[PDB]
Amino acid sequence: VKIAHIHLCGCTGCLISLADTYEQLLDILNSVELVYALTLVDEKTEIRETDDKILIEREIPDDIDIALVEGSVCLEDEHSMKDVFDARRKSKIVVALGACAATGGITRFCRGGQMSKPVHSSFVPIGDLIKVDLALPGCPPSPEALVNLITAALNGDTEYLEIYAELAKKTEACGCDLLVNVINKSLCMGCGSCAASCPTRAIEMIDGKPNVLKELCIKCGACSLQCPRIRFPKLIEEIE
Amino acid sequence: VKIAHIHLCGCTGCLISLADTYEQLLDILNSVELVYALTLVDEKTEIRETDDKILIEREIPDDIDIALVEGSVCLEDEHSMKDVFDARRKSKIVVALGACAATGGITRFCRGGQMSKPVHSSFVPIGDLIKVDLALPGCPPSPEALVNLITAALNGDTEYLEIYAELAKKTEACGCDLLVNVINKSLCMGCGSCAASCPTRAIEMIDGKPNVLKELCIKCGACSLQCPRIRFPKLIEEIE
Amino acid sequence: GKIVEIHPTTRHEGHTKLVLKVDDEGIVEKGAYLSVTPVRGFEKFLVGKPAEFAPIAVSRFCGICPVAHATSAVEAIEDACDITPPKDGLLLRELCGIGNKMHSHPLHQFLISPDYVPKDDSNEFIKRVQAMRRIGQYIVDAVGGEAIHSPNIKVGGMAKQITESTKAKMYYKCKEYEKLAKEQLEYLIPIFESRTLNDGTELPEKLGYHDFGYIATHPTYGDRTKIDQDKVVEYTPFDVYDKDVAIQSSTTVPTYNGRLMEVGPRARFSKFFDFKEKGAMALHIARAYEISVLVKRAMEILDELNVNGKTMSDEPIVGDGEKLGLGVHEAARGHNTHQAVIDKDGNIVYYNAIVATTWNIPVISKAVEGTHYKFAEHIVRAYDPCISCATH
Amino acid sequence: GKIVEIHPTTRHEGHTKLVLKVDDEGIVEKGAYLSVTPVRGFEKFLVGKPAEFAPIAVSRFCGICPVAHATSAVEAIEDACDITPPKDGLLLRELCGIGNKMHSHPLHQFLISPDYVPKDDSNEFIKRVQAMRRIGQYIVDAVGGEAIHSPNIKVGGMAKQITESTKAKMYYKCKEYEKLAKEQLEYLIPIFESRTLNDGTELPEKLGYHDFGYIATHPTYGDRTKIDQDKVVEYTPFDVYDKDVAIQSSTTVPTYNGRLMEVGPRARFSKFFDFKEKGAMALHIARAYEISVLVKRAMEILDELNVNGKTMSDEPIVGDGEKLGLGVHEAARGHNTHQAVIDKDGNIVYYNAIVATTWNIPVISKAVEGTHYKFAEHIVRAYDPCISCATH
Amino acid sequence: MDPFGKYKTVVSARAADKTILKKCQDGGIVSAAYIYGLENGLLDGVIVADKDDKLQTTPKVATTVDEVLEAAGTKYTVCPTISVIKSAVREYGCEKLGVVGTPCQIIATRKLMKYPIGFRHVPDKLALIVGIFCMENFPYNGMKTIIEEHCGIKMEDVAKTDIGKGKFWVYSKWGDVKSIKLKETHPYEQQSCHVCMDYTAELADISTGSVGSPDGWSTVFIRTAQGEEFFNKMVEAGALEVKPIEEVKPGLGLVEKLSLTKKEKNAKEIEHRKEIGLPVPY
Amino acid sequence: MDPFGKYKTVVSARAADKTILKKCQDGGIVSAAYIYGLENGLLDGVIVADKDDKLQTTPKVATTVDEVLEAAGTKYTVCPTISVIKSAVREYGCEKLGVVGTPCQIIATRKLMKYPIGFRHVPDKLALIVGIFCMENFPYNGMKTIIEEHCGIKMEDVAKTDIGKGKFWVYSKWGDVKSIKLKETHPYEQQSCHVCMDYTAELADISTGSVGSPDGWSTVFIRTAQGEEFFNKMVEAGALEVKPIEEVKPGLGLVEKLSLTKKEKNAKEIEHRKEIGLPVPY
Ligand SMILES: Cc1cc2nc3c(=O)[nH]c(=O)nc-3n(C[C@H](O)[C@H](O)[C@H](O)COP(=O)(O)OP(=O)(O)OC[C@H]3O[C@@H](n4cnc5c(N)ncnc54)[C@H](O)[C@@H]3O)c2cc1C
Ligand SMILES: Cc1cc2nc3c(=O)[nH]c(=O)nc-3n(C[C@H](O)[C@H](O)[C@H](O)COP(=O)(O)OP(=O)(O)OC[C@H]3O[C@@H](n4cnc5c(N)ncnc54)[C@H](O)[C@@H]3O)c2cc1C
Ligand code: NFU
Ligand code: NFU
Ligand code: SF4
Ligand code: SF4
Ligand code: SF4
Ligand code: SF4
Ligand code: SF4
Ligand code: SF4
Ligand code: SF4
Ligand code: SF4
Ligand SMILES: [Cl-]
Ligand SMILES: [Fe+3]
Ligand SMILES: [Fe+3]
Ligand code: NA
Ligand code: NA
Repeated sequence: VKIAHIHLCGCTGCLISLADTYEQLLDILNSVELVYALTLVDEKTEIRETDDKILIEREIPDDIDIALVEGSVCLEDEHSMKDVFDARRKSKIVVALGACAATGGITRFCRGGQMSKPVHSSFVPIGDLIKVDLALPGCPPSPEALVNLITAALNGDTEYLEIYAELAKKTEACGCDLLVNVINKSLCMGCGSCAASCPTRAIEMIDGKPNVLKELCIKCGACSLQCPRIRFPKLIEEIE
Repeated sequence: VKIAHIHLCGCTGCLISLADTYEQLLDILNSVELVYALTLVDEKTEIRETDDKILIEREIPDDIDIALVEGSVCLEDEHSMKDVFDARRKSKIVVALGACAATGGITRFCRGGQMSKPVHSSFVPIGDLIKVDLALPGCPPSPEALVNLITAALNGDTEYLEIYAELAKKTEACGCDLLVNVINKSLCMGCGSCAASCPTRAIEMIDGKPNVLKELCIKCGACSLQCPRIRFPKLIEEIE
Repeated sequence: GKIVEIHPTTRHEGHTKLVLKVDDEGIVEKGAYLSVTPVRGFEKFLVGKPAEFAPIAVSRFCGICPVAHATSAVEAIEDACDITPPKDGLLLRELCGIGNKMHSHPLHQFLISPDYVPKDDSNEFIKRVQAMRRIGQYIVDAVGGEAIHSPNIKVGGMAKQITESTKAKMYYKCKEYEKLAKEQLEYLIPIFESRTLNDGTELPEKLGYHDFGYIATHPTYGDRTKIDQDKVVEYTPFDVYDKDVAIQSSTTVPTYNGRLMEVGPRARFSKFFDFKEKGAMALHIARAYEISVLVKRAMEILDELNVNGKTMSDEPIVGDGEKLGLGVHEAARGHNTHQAVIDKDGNIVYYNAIVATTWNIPVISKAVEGTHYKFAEHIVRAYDPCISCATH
Repeated sequence: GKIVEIHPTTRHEGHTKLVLKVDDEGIVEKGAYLSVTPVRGFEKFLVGKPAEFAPIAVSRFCGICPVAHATSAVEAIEDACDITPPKDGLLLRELCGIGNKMHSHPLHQFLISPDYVPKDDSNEFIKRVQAMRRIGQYIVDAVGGEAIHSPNIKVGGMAKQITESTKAKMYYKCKEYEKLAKEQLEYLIPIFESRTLNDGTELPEKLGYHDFGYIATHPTYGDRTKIDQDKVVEYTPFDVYDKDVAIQSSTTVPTYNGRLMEVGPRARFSKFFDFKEKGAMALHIARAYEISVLVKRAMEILDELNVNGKTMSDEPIVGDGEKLGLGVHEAARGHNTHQAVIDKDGNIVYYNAIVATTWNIPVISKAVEGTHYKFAEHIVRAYDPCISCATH
Repeated sequence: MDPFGKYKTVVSARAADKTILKKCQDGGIVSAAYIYGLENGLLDGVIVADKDDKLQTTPKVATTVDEVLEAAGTKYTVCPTISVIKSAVREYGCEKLGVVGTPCQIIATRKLMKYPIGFRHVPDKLALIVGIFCMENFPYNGMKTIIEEHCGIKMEDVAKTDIGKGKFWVYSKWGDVKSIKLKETHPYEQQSCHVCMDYTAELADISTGSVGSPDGWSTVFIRTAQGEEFFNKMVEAGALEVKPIEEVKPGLGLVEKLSLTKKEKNAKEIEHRKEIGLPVPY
Repeated sequence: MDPFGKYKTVVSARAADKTILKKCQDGGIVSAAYIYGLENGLLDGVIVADKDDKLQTTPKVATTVDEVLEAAGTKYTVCPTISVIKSAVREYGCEKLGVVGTPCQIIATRKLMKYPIGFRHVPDKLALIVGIFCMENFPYNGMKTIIEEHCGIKMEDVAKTDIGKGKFWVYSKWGDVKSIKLKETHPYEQQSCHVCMDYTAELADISTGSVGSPDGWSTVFIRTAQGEEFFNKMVEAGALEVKPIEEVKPGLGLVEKLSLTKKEKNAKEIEHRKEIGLPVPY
């Protein structure tokens, strides 16, 4: 299988999370072919020589099987826009890797005006422009979550991936999802697992109920993903 | 036209906003038949008398033309649940009056545990249970916006009401609507009208862009309703 | 030997029920007035939230008196953090509270006009009410930023200064309000003193009598030093109603030194203006006279106000996570209490609210006893009950 | 006489472009290294947001060095508000920074291993790198709460105390890391000293030479008193690149006394360990030796730490809206600077970041000149550039 | 409708430690499991639901035997035990964590193990997941109304509460025992429990409760290999007293009845919610 | 498509006040209309875009003539003038409010008047809505790069900027005049301006710009009865010097060309956004 890591307007933390499979990363990279990742490999190098210029380009190759797309798309940046469509064109399976790619995440708060590109102000999850096959929320998703996704992708575990294939249709996320979809709907039983899930510790259990510190929420979707009162596929009931 | 004010889990401020048509409330109340409103009329009184009990009940009457439904529904209160279905059954047009009814508003933050009904913890906009025909956002919507809606309903101004008929399908609201739908999408031109619409002054124009103080946002919908880069129906172009 | 249940009661804010044990002649023997409004639970969801959100949030207790709750909230958080609002911010805050009450009392008079105002006088009566409410709402808009839920009422004072122009406009409108109030008062006081409804029904002379005392800390604003909050204890509905009614009650039961207390305009007129009359008609009467007290005080504030003076304290919102700040405010319907504990980060550790009508509900329960059940709702309305307020 | 553009460069973090003017023999005459990454604009969107959000947001500059920005953020806000973090919080903050650098330097050696590590040694080399990174990330996880974006790094200190058990575990793992470091150092230093790539190409002796000075305030943490921030001025890409190239650059141009400065391990080893070597290989060598310095300091911190000492200050986040707080930290890649103005309410009035690789980008542009363009990326990688970091 | 989920064996069991039996709710299985694991290095931290003088719950990472004993006994109010599961493996540094909770919290734990998006380096550090049976739970102020206003006992004065024989029981510290019919507690129960389809904590390693077993004993479902290895270690060490559930009264049939009654009653609620448009887990 | 929207008459015009002409951008129509209304009680407050030493903009509720004169002249950066429209009618107590804005801000004003959800007691207080023409705006640091890096002038030294004859113009305090081709400014323009379909502020009471009229003069569209009354009053009072747009060069044809150019170019972007799934106003 040919996989690639496309780095849009991300922080590379999602790739680091994949690297934090530690020694097992060799088992991951040996179970696939990493055909593209600017951080890791010199691909796909093409040299264009004219009379006045030698252009050495590292391009996104064709025939990618799984694209791990990280980061949001800057609407004011033409290369950002070109890369997200190129990733979709060249990859059979597009994975919105991490909150930035899945739902915008921290880049939801971008409003431009900073040197040296002050018109860069509009960042969207990749799914606002391209079809996403699988979305992994969190900032970043855990190494374990990534391992399981890649394993399921390679092994054809459609059932395991259904929750992420469903997330792929969701481009917005907020701590208010717990409110809007669980607490407000007489579904919250106060397990508190959402609070444990939050990377920013924005969720506080008070009197058995989640309190979201909204100015601390970076819109990663991890709480919403964990809450068993939203999604609870039967596959979770299997124990050994 | 027979109109009624249904008070669910609201503060009556929306009704007070209607009252703040001042002396013109008599013109409004003379142009319709206020058939039901516990705050204003003793309707619809029905007396059932057994040997051991006299039951004097004020019921919601049948054959309401326009129901101005204010407040959200408490899922753990049977009378609240009964009233919202009653209003729907008995009214031809249901108007979600104010953010509490339209999107939940301040009641989105309810999480229960308070005496003397500690199990009251789940509040939803009425559109989560019943079909809504028109939704007026804000906390409260202005008297002027209420006059215009009632005038349009009475005059068959379907064109004017389209934006509110479209809102009736929207049960969630948040200051993040400006981010997710305008700023993130290269549509925000920095007019600042959203900031001028906010009842809580949660929105601050910084460097030509809206900054939403999320902990001050009560999810009222006024800002998203205002933004001309979201909805700009042609009728706004009609000037003297 | 019968139970009379009136549900919902009407011509007041919010959702209540009268449950009455009456004798064979219809005289109420045991009274129960109780909120059945769902508990939105502001005190609970405010825990964990920043202080600045409290005046915004508790405003939505009620759209008739939102100023009262923002005021008490910020006065409580100020007390908890030893913040002192500057002179002119405090004047503008009291003015905002008064303007709210200047709209509320006429509104209650409008709500009761079906019972007291002759059919032929209704339109003219309503036009005068709305003229007065328009002036009262203008003050809250101008000073609080919005008439219904004023975002300018903030911990530290009042967010925005008004201009001399705006000050001069409110003074002119208050003078006009005062003219309307004299007209309203001269029309309504004889009616209230006649103990007769507009259908000729004579009201009992002892209508709405009770033995309870009053709580009022100020005639127009509030004074947390005029009450010992340690003697205020909140009991459950089971301490005042039969079991089958108590489980329906949504409010708590506030007591002072173990006893129920009445709050409101009559309480204030008894504490400050030597008003000694008992019963329900004396409530309508005190409320009517307070309208003059309020507009007189608004003009007196405007005469004192320095439109260029600081309105917001520069002190940060920093508490010790222990002190139970006390904020009291004489809402239109009476003594209104908010309490807060605030931590070093400005966040709400604990929050409580004992609202005006929360005091008055168990009082109304006793007040309706001794007279015919056909008068119970008139006794209720005399207390101008606000139930979303009382429940929060 | 030809223009060589390499784009994107590879095996560093982020999105850059090398634009080179070379002579007929391929020697770089004029070099330009520049970020073309979009500007997410953290400094600007942080305006209007609460101070506590700053360490959370700026962490997302970069997932390799998030600790460096959280640390600089809180140090800036603490300086703005004159907040003193307690002794053991400051010990845990520095430990958490050291844990991050303990993963970053091996990660970088992993990224350059295609050029320097023989293929036959690659798997054993990467296994050792990942074992070292596993320990460094455990320290960040344990002390910071998460390895990638540590929410425990807060204004006031560190949010959570560790247990003596955790402390003892980190000490044991540091000892193991030190063994791996000795193994890694003894293997790589001979390679870097040979000036030969793994395909046998010999590198020019003067590879990556430049005339610029260094900035380093500390060997393992940071010290705002060791820099005069008034002498730091940020210029525009037009000040260092040709117009056609300047308009593509996403970063600012940091100068000290109007001069470009290098930051990172060599700058630190120059200031503190009398390391005088110039060129690109010396950068790799300094970085390699710095792994030992970090793990020694981490254990030293653990010996010093009182797991029961308070880690958060009790002082509130209250600024005066004027003081430009300074927060400097020696990130893996160099001197890292955040600045903040905070008002009485703890909100961010002004925010700025000058990140390590922001300094090194214009240095790299010059450093690649004088040698063949085939060596330009090897000079780039010696600087371990982080471009999302530099752009923010 | 399956009654118990998957399991290897169901027993009646009891702690052999007299001290555990003095403090525990039923057989003391949770405390015995926690204490055995802590004492034998099988666990280095256990999540417990602790209470203050007013019976307000607090979830906590216990690392000592004393802390497990202080958390023994049921608190019939919501305690978010999973909310500390990350702290437990971060600053507490637990690599062999014991988890306890009602079925819903065990469901939450299995999910974060399957989809550990926000749970980096958490799943592998869970050594024993212990479920307690649960029919319903309560907001603190609902249980406070039940105890103070229906049973007449101050929260301060409560030594133990219990549910059995169709009644809710308050044991006062001063000797009194007050009971009320369970129908009186239903108005106060957390209404999100009305979609709960799990009675015997069907996804735990070991699931333990009071129904089906006599007073002072517990009904214990051994479900997973992890639970089986743990439970057997306790038995071979003499930490537990065990009887076959057949030889005990009222026996597994009462557990089956109550479990199926919960599933039948709450499936109707789920269908009712679907019917009016309300969201339900899927 | 239609070029100008609805209007009663288009003219070329200029303020008679010499003081205004020294400070204004073109004919001084906005300052003349504001100062006339303030001095004659037709306006009691006017919204202005002010600037600081570095040309950073702040929206402001001006109440004096001096404040109007200090705000005269174009700032080619975003100034959210509508953001103060409620403050103006609240703490400022304006009942005859003048509003100025680019077409998009004028559009936002007509929208809040039609659907005043968050604009209690605002619409009936707007006395005059003045629109200025606009091709595109820019973030401040975008215009700072244009002026400081492409025109080589410090923002502190800028006395006036202008657009015309295909060029962006900087007038230095010290006498220099630097121009650049407008194509050099395009990369710095606010990209949300690329869906804008309004060039001449088609929904204002009075719309005024520079295109079509000679230097020192403005092209003024009188659109609404409120604008027609206000404008005629100014003309009868001698506050404006007016010439027919047919008698002036380059005339209405340039305005038509530039308006349809914006509409055609931005309609393509609107369709391109719809094509790739991005939201567009409707
Ligand atoms: C709300 C609730 C409802 C229940 N309903 C039933 C039922 O219908 N039928 C039945 O057979 N059993 C039920 N139980 C379980 C029963 O009450 C006993 O807790 C169980 O048998 C374990 O007792 P033990 O002696 O084995 O362990 P113990 O040694 O007594 O310790 C019990 C453990 O449970 C934990 N705990 C206590 N309160 C809570 C809480 N609120 N949330 C999470 N964990 C907690 C403590 O940390 C403690 O370690 C319920 C428990 C709760 C909390
Ligand atoms: C971004 C921008 C682009 C423009 N593009 C064109 C164009 O393509 N063609 C054309 O003919 N005219 C354009 N104009 C209008 C032109 O620049 C003059 O502002 C207009 O002709 C009014 O000049 P005046 O002399 O009549 O008024 P003046 O007396 O000079 O006063 C101008 C008024 O405009 C207001 N103002 C200044 N800057 C801003 C701002 N950034 N946002 C909102 N209001 C502001 C001030 O409050 C002032 O009261 C543009 C203006 C702006 C701000
Ligand atoms: N007046 C009044 Fe309220 Ni609506 C009551 N009761 C508040 O404090
Ligand atoms: N090390 C490092 Fe960063 Ni990703 C860089 N450059 C930060 O300060
Ligand atoms: S999701 Fe978080 S960790 Fe991943 S790229 Fe975005 S900011 Fe970085
Ligand atoms: S995870 Fe548990 S506590 Fe959090 S919202 Fe979902 S049900 Fe409630
Ligand atoms: S509350 Fe926490 S977990 Fe949920 S979206 Fe926000 S940051 Fe992510
Ligand atoms: S929307 Fe606001 S004003 Fe309307 S009922 Fe709800 S809280 Fe009250
Ligand atoms: S109203 Fe809409 S376009 Fe205007 S500033 Fe607000 S979000 Fe931007
Ligand atoms: S930002 Fe303001 S206008 Fe928008 S939803 Fe929140 S409170 Fe309402
Ligand atoms: S009944 Fe279900 S949801 Fe309620 S506490 Fe028990 S396990 Fe949790
Ligand atoms: S071009 Fe349109 S959107 Fe941009 S500033 Fe001008 S009027 Fe506003
Ligand atoms: Cl290379
Ligand atoms: Fe209360
Ligand atoms: Fe910077
Ligand atoms: Na585009
Ligand atoms: Na009750």
